[PDB]
Amino acid sequence: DPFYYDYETVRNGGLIFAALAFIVGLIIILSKRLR
Amino acid sequence: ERDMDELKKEVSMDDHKLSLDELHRKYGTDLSRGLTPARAAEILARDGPNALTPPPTTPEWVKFCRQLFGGFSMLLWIGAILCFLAYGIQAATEEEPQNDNLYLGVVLSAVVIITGCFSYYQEAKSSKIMESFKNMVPQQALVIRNGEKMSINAEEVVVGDLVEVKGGDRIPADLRIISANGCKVDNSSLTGESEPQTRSPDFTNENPLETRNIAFFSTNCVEGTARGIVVYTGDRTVMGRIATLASGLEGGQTPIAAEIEHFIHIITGVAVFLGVSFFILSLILEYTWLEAVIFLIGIIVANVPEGLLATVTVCLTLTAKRMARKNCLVKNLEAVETLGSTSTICSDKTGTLTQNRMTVAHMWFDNQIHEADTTENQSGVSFDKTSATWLALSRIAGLCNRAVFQANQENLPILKRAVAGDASESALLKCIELCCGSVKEMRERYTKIVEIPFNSTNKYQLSIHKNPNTAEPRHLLVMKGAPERILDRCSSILIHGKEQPLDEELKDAFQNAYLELGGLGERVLGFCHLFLPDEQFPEGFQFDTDDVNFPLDNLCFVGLISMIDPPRAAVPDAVGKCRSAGIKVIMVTGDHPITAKAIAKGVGIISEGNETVEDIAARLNIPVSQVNPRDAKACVVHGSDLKDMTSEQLDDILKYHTEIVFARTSPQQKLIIVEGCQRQGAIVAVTGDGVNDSPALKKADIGVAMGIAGSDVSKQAADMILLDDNFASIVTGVEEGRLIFDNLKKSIAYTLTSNIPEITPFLIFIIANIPLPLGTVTILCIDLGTDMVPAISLAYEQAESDIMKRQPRNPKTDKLVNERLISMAYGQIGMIQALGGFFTYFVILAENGFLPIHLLGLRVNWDDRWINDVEDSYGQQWTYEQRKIVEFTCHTAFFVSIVVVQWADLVICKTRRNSVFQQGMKNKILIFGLFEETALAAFLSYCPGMGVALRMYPLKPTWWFCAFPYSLLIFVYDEVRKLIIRRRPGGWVEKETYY
Amino acid sequence: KKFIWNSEKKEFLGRTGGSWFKILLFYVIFYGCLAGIFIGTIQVMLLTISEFKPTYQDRVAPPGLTQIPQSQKTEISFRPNDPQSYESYVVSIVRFLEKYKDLAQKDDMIFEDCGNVPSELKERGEYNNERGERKVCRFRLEWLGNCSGLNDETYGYKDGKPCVIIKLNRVLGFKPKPPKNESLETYPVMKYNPYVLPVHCTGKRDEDKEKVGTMEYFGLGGYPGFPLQYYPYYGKLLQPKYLQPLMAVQFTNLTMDTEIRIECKAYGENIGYSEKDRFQGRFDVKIEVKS
Ligand SMILES: *[C@@H]1O[C@H](CO)[C@@H](O[C@@H]2O[C@H](CO)[C@@H](O[C@@H]3O[C@H](CO[C@H]4O[C@H](CO[C@H]5O[C@H](CO)[C@@H](O)[C@H](O)[C@@H]5O)[C@@H](O)[C@H](O)[C@@H]4O)[C@@H](O)[C@H](O[C@H]4O[C@H](CO)[C@@H](O)[C@H](O)[C@@H]4O)[C@@H]3O)[C@H](O)[C@H]2NC(C)=O)[C@H](O)[C@H]1NC(C)=O
Ligand SMILES: *[C@@H]1O[C@H](CO)[C@@H](O[C@@H]2O[C@H](CO)[C@@H](O[C@@H]3O[C@H](CO[C@H]4O[C@H](CO)[C@@H](O)[C@H](O)[C@@H]4O)[C@@H](O)[C@H](O[C@H]4O[C@H](CO)[C@@H](O)[C@H](O)[C@@H]4O)[C@@H]3O)[C@H](O)[C@H]2NC(C)=O)[C@H](O)[C@H]1NC(C)=O
Ligand SMILES: CCCCCCCC/C=C\CCCCCCCC(=O)OC[C@H](COP(=O)(O)OCC[N+](C)(C)C)OC(=O)CCCCCCC/C=C\CCCCCCCC
Ligand SMILES: CCCCCCCCCCCCCCCCCC(=O)OC[C@H](COP(=O)([O-])OCC[N+](C)(C)C)OC(=O)CCCCCCCCCCCCCCCCC
Ligand SMILES: CCCCCCCCCCCCCCCCCC(=O)OC[C@H](COP(=O)([O-])OCC[N+](C)(C)C)OC(=O)CCCCCCCCCCCCCCCCC
Ligand SMILES: CCCCCCCCCCCCCCCCCC(=O)OC[C@H](COP(=O)([O-])OCC[N+](C)(C)C)OC(=O)CCCCCCCCCCCCCCCCC
Ligand SMILES: CC(C)CCC[C@@H](C)[C@H]1CC[C@H]2[C@@H]3CC=C4C[C@@H](O)CC[C@]4(C)[C@H]3CC[C@]12C
Ligand SMILES: CC(C)CCC[C@@H](C)[C@H]1CC[C@H]2[C@@H]3CC=C4C[C@@H](O)CC[C@]4(C)[C@H]3CC[C@]12C
Ligand SMILES: CC(C)CCC[C@@H](C)[C@H]1CC[C@H]2[C@@H]3CC=C4C[C@@H](O)CC[C@]4(C)[C@H]3CC[C@]12C
Ligand SMILES: [Mn+2]
Ligand SMILES: [Mn+2]
Ligand SMILES: [Mn+2]
Repeated sequence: DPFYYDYETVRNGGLIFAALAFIVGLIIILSKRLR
Repeated sequence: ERDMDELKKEVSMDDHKLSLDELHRKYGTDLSRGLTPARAAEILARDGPNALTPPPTTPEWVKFCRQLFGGFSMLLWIGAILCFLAYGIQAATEEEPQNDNLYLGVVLSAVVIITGCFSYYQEAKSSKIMESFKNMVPQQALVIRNGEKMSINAEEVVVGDLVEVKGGDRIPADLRIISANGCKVDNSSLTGESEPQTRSPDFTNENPLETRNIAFFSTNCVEGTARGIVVYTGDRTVMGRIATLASGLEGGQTPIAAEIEHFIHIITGVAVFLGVSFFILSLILEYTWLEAVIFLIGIIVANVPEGLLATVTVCLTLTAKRMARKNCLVKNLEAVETLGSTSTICSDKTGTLTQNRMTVAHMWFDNQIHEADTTENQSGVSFDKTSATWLALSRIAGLCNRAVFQANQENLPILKRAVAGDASESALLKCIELCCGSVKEMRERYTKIVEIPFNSTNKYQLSIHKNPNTAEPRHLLVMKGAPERILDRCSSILIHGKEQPLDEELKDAFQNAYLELGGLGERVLGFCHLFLPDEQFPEGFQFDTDDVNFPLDNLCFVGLISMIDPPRAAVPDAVGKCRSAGIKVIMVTGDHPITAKAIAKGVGIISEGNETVEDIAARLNIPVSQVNPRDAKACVVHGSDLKDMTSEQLDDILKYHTEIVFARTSPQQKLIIVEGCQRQGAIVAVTGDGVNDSPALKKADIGVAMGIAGSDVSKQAADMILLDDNFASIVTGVEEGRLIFDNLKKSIAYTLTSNIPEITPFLIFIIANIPLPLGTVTILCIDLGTDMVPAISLAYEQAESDIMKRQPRNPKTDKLVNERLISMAYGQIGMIQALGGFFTYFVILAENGFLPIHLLGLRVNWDDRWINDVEDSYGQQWTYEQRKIVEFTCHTAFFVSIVVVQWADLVICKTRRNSVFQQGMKNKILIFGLFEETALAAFLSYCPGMGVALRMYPLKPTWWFCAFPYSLLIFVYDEVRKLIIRRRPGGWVEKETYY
Repeated sequence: KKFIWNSEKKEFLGRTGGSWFKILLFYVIFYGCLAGIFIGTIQVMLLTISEFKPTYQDRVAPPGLTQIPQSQKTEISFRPNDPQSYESYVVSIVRFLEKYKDLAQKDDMIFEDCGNVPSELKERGEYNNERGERKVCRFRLEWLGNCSGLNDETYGYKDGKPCVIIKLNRVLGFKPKPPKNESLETYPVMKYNPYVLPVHCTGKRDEDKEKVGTMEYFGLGGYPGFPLQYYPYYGKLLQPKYLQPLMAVQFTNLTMDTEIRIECKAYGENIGYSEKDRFQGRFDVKIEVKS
């Protein structure tokens, strides 16, 4: 079926990235030793 | 306001008639020791804190609701209401309808809730931090409890407490005078007249206001000292009933916020005009009545920077906190912006530039210079302690002294103990106690009959003592003061024990020694005494102090004593930065011109090369009157000359001089200097610590009062309080004042940049008739949802390296929002961001089947919900929702492109003068915003269900990188622009783009 | 008037003439370089996609079923007695049907005759220009029973017997596959031709199924659908005069002056449906012959 683009792959990649960036931002804003 | 002389004269009932025994038995207080701490706490918990009832505080559920239903949120609320109403209208019509209008309304409501919550969070942070200053340095009251005198919080004062106030002290509460010695209070705030009225324990008048044994609340002790007993506290005070209901503050206008309000009203007017014009345009374009309000809301949102006021509040409170942490307490929020515009700083020499820690180092007696005060190694002095003249010098230096040592000090040395008196008197005490003996015995033998304190009228001290010897005429007069003035009041000098007439040679030698010690940066004091003849003044003679009868002139000069007072540590660096920032610093002291000149030259006030008229005359051996007045860049104006000068001469000296130093200037003359400085069109900052400085502190643009040695009058009469009295703190505050302007402008340049890329899609959609590239839901998620944190991150940026290398700013011409700022946000960066978003839009549409050229004019059939046969560039047929999904994917891509270009815009906005590589990414909140907005966009694009909720669909990977070149282009362009501005100051680039 | 213009330094609206020209020239080189870089990026982007095949096609899949004439809200209501109440529908039907007359398909190089009955798909090969243009399977309007624009120009609208021609969304590189006889147990009864993609019109509610009347399906070879021999489509670059297969439906013996919503649905393996897009695979038409 050359009419179906695997959207679950991109969706999971984007969600994983969003979670990673959110955890990093949370660590930066709530930094323990990043002064 | 008929609240004075009418609502005060009748509400009055006191106990001034009660005697010491009646007062003691009524209030129950130890007149000689004060109440016990236990009783003090008992009364504090019984009557309540010594304060006025505060105004009602709005609860937490009031501000939140008032923000939720605010002004801007009202448009979104009405939009959501219209959407819900349209969904109900569609539910009554055709069965099985869609939930598009319902989802749109729910989205608008969720957006309103999030916006209100974030705004309330920031407003709560601002109000909570602002309140932190009211409890930074509370006002203290010196009370006497359990015999000991201690300083406690003003609100901890209870009725009956034994309170003691002195010159410059604020009256804690209504008191009943018990003991007083020449106390003068100012009832200007009470009766109106500023004439100081004396206060005495004796009952003088039955009226409480006219009596002399009562001190009222809010008044201040101008001169003297007294002890009273609290008769009324808190709201019960006489002045309290008036100050709680008739002394409320008015509507003080803050220009830093007013300018933003004006710019906000103009941008709001233009935004609403474009919104209504587009509303009618869309209505004419055969569009739904609800879609017209949707386009209107989107345009207003993307064109009105609704967080500007919040950004201003955040920047102001943050810098206020910064100044507070750096020994600069701003009493009001307006002074925080006046500091950045400071151009003339009239500081004092003793107390601010120096540490006021004097130490006796050199002396002059027997026509010789003597160093002394050995390093407490019992080495004594460099001369013999048996010198006859030295005895007559130490005698008048210890007897005329008024300072004494406190208790619990006989276990540690004299060079590290505590004293009670003048710094000069403390140095003299530590000197005569380290090389002569004990002053407790010398002052006891020579019993003092009458003493004249230091007065501006006399300009000298005085003390008459009976001598217990046998070959003296039972009377010894001792006095110290200005060495020059003490010299003119004497006819003889003591040389190795023999008194000889003071000839011209001795006076010339004295002048040489004075110039020698004064050029060393030391304050010199003159001393003299006289053995009044016994024939004229017998043993029973009574010297009158009020009616001077004893001889005041023709005394016997004994010697000079000089002490060292080193300047503060960062003072040389502070004046260097001030000279490097175009801020004129003026020294205002009451010391001798030689000492003031030497200290000014040493601390950096008078840098190398600059000479005064006197220096030029001495260098070319010509009379000072022959020298050209304009040939001296610096000058040392004497007090006598300032008194006999006119406004013209004042403007002349203050205009054609770069380094001015006013010596022997009384503290009252500071007002004239401040007026003359303001007359030259300069924002003046003046330092004050005494009570006489108040006119100068109130008249000046920025009154800085000493927080340690400064009295309550100066603190309440000033605009800023120096927590450490260090001059370097003023420069630090000026720098932070410039920092608020810098960060506010950088933040504005960023919040306004997002306007062009967010509003251009509609303009092209209407002029080029291409499918809508950016939707309203996307615009809301951008402005109100992602750039909420980045817009504030620009406030936490640090200062550039050129913050202290630029000229001061004048508020009359330099404003925040200027033409160069708009030319940057709307003309250069905005255009690049819009092109980047459009590029990604064309990429998506071309990759899905619609070539960029073919898209022109297709919007008519694109929005048509029944033409489900749209032919693409390849000839394929698309339905309505099929192509609408692509348009929405384009909206999401445009949003991602917006975030991408926002990264570069935020980075380049961190600095406006230096390169991003010099400033660095030390801003943690900025990086946090950089990560959070990208993560939020990624979530809004990849979260499941968003395709049917927010109409945002997943974005393919090969698209997230479409706007990268535009981001890099913005970055390189801003860096090269800043590079050209750095390499060519005052150039066209600077005069055209430097906002 | 001072801000409007001042004669001291020749300042107009706020700035002098020299600065006016300086900013005009700077803004011209700037906006020019920006639009030039924009066009450059646009061309670099165009050099990525192909000219005879789009880089992404999942957005147009499955194809959507459409009807002719295009009517607002898919409502076809007219007065059979009125000679003008149906003029719009016939006008839009003819505007599209004229492209299928025997006169348009004259040239033999571009128009080739394909099987008069459902046959196998005519795969032209590869999506390139190696063979230049491609032939187009001719389609005579006569394949439509009574509504062809040859014998009856009213198409039935004059006697209250509408003919709503059905059409399949053209998609490049799509190979339709009709349902197999093995799974034939849910869709209604219709001719089973493995070489034709069928379509069946039904009512929408219990009232519609009763008041519709008698469906008369017209298509190539008498089969209710589209012959598989007319696919795949190679786009406007390879087959510019490509004619898509057609099929019409006649609604005879219908209730007069009553709104009836009918739904024609296409079946097949690669033909799906959607809850939000009511035109993907199936479509609904509302008719009312108010005589
Ligand atoms: C949609 O297309 C179809 C294509 O097939 C058309 O179908 C026609 O429908 C009409 C109407 O029902 C039918 O007429 C019936 O004919 C019956 C007997 O006809 C016989 O002779 C026909 C041949 O002679 C005719 O046809 C040729 C062309 O084919 C003409 O040139 C010629 O001059 C003649 O006119 C045979 O073809 C047919 O098979 C028979 O052998 C009649 O019994 C019938 O009358 C009954 O019904 C009437 C209506 O209620 C009623 O009033 C009467 O009292 C009686 O009860 C009716 O007339 C055709 O048979 C049928 N086929 C053809 C080929 O015409 C259809 O017309 C078209 N729709 C429209 C709207 O035009
Ligand atoms: C396909 O379409 C046709 C045409 O609409 C339908 O047949 C009927 O056709 C006639 C036209 O001549 C329509 O008009 C008239 O309707 C009147 C209403 O009465 C109705 O209700 C009574 C109940 O008491 C029924 O018994 C009666 O049959 C009607 O349905 C009638 O009074 C008229 O009478 C004429 O017809 C009858 C029966 O045909 C004759 O016996 C009489 O002598 C007289 O000539 C006439 O019927 C009528 O409305 C149409 N009926 C409808 C629309 O239901 C076909 O029914 C339709 N096909 C299908 C499957 O429904
Ligand atoms: C003070 C606090 C601040 C917070 C700020 C952050 C705000 C975050 C906003 C929303 C959070 C979302 C939470 C999780 C939502 C997913 C729920 C879920 O599990 O749903 C899963 C299903 C997926 O189905 P499927 O994959 O089979 O798709 C097939 C459908 N087909 C075939 C038609 C394509 O989805 C469905 O069915 C139903 C889809 C429901 C989606 C709900 C998303 C939100 C909807 C309305 C709220 C709007 C908030 C907007 C805030 C924006 C702020 C900028
Ligand atoms: C049918 C087409 C309709 C097109 C409508 C286009 C509208 C464009 C406007 C978008 C938003 C603009 C917001 C401006 C907000 C300004 C706020 C402010 O206080 O600015 C003060 C600033 C001034 O700052 P100031 O007042 O603080 O400082 C003044 C300094 N002195 C005194 C020296 C001057 O305003 C400006 O600098 C001027 C901005 C002018 C902007 C003009 C935009 C014109 C738009 C032309 C579009 C043409 C389209 C042609 C299409 C053809 C198609 C075939
Ligand atoms: C799975 C995805 C994860 C994504 C994580 C994304 C995080 C995004 C947050 C920021 C990134 C985007 C902005 C970067 C801004 C860098 C600004 C800067 O110059 O900082 C200098 C500064 C300079 O300051 P300094 O402190 O290092 O130097 C100071 C020097 N003195 C002391 C003399 C003043 O340093 C940094 O910011 C350190 C980090 C730099 C990170 C750079 C990343 C990009 C690198 C090259 C550009 C892209 C090239 C792409 C080539 C592609 C080829 C195919
Ligand atoms: C073949 C080469 C390919 C290169 C590909 C790109 C590689 C990455 C490009 C840059 C990354 C490294 C940057 C180092 C920057 C300087 C760091 C520094 O601290 O210098 C301090 C100096 C400042 O020194 P200073 O003396 O002022 O500060 C130090 C003060 N003390 C000593 C007290 C600590 O930096 C500068 O003056 C910066 C000038 C920058 C001018 C830039 C002009 C062009 C605009 C952007 C340039 C390109 C950006 C990247 C574009 C990438 C595109 C893909
Ligand atoms: C160093 C700086 C300038 C670059 C910024 C980081 C870039 C490379 C990051 C930011 C967000 C990232 C994207 C986040 C989510 C996805 C979805 C995933 O399924 C494929 C990768 C993709 C598309 C990522 C590619 C890398 C990306 C675009
Ligand atoms: C792409 C096309 C249609 C839009 C072109 C917009 C032009 C006509 C508009 C857009 C923004 C405008 C600029 C906005 C701000 C200023 C600053 C002012 O001190 C001089 C005029 C100047 C420089 C304007 C000149 C006209 C200008 C450049
Ligand atoms: C040294 C500098 C100037 C190189 C600049 C390279 C430019 C021309 C490159 C860098 C990134 C590129 C883009 C990266 C990703 C995509 C998505 C793809 O599906 C179509 C092409 C497109 C839109 C590219 C077009 C060309 C592009 C913008
Ligand atoms: Mn003072
Ligand atoms: Mn003031
Ligand atoms: Mn924005």
